[PDB]
Amino acid sequence: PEEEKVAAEMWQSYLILTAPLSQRLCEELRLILEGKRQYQICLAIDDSSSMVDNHTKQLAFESLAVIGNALTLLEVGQIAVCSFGESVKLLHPFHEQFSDYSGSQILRLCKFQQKKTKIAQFLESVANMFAAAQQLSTAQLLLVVSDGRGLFLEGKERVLAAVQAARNANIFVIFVVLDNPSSRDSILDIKVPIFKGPGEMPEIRSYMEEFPFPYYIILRDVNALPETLSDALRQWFELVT
Amino acid sequence: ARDVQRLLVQFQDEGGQLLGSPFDVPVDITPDRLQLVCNALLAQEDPLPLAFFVHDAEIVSSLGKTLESQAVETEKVLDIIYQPQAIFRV
Ligand SMILES: [Mg+2]
Repeated sequence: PEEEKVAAEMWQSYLILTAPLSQRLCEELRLILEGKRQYQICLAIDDSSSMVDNHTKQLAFESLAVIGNALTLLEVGQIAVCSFGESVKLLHPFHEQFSDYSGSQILRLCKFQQKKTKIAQFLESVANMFAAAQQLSTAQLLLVVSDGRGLFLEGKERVLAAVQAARNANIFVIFVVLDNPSSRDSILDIKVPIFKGPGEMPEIRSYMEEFPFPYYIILRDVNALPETLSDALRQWFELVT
Repeated sequence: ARDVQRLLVQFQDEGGQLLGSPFDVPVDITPDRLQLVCNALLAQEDPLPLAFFVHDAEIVSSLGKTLESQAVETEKVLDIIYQPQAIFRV
């Protein structure tokens, strides 16, 4: 319990690597943002065990350090952090300020040992959390940090409806697909068969052709996160105006 | 369109050689449809008849039916072993 020292030391080592990246992201976002309203941003971390199988654990923590601190440097607004997998956990509320101690707490509580990746359950729950905070005060943004694999165990129709429900609630969603280059297969190489007719050859399409999120970026290297994510946020800012 | 389970699947030899990249597949997929996907990956003039196994249990009617009798870790990519069907005597 007092071994929060281990988590704090680990977060500090992440800040050493990601400090220049977080400043480049802050600056690039500032340039885009000038081109009275308040912003509410939620960072969602995939806590499922496939993150260990796909070696996206480091990318997940590096991305949280880069993004969470850049938004704090930019003074955009309130940041919430959630974890999902077998259940939804609110690790950092909107009204509390996001600090280094907040990052250490998320590091200690995310062990990537959950046995499910219930993304539909997550999306359905965050709408209530966003809607309660819209009325407390605004532009709302959800960033999903996940390997983006094994997302259809709840059913494709349910997952697609959950993404559609977030949009209907005026929540802008960007999926940050973590794709480790060291891994045997890239998410771009996963395929999906389409059948039609008895005994006829199936059509082999790419798995990403049925990705349930229309707005996404692919992140192989955290060094590319400032340039890629700030470009992606152009669409959110333009829609808000 | 449906709310059936889908999951990632990887084909491989009895000897462990992987065939192609992982596949996203509905859990009610039949051995007949697994044969058609396998025919695509092997790209042979005449496809051999194949049998399919997950954790040493043969898929006879559907992938989901076979998994119902197993305690599988759903987060992992499911390995599907294929082997040619037997040829009988005389
Ligand atoms: Mg997962």
